[PDB]
Order: sequence, then structure tokens, then C-alpha cells
Amino acid sequence: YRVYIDQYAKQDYFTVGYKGPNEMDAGIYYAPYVALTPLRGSDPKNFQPVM
Amino acid sequence: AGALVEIAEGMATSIAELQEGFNGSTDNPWNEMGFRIDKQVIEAKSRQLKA
Repeated sequence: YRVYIDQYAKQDYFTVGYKGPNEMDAGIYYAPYVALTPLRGSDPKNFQPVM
Repeated sequence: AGALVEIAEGMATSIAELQEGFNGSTDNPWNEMGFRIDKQVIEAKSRQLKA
């Protein structure tokens, strides 16, 4: 068993999982699509930068 | 008589920082300056004699 902590635990527990060799065999999929595209701008009313 | 004296002051950097709708404030515009460019026109009046 790989024992991961859950460092924020509202009561207490242990969740026994499964993760196969493949990324196909999981039980939940976290699929990233785009990543943290930074955006910038300045509101010309007050000129002060927002991001 | 020194009763009513005459001054010029700055702008509190708390006010100036948020000016014209920053950080939720409103109704407080910046002050602006334009220009104008209006024209004048003259006419040539005549004059004359005889003998």
C-alpha cells in the first residue's frame, strides 16, 4: 500500500484505493487541457494593472 | 488680517491610488485637461475719394 497523507482531514479516515499500471485503469481521471495561461491588463479608468 | 490664508496641497496617496473606480470606489473621477482651437476672421473694408 502506498500510504498518502491527507494533510487537511476534517475528521479522520483512510481511503483504500486502486491505481493500475496504466493511466487508463484508474477510477478517476484528471485530464489537463490548458495550463495557467497568464493574462494581463490595465483598466484605463484607473490605469492600475490587473492580472 | 491673517484670518483666511491661502494654500495648495496634494492628494492623499490613499485617495490618489484608487481614482476613478479602482478597488470598488466610485464617483471619484480624475481631473482632465483639453484644448480648444477656435478661430477669428477679419474683412477688408474699402475707402475712397474723388476730385
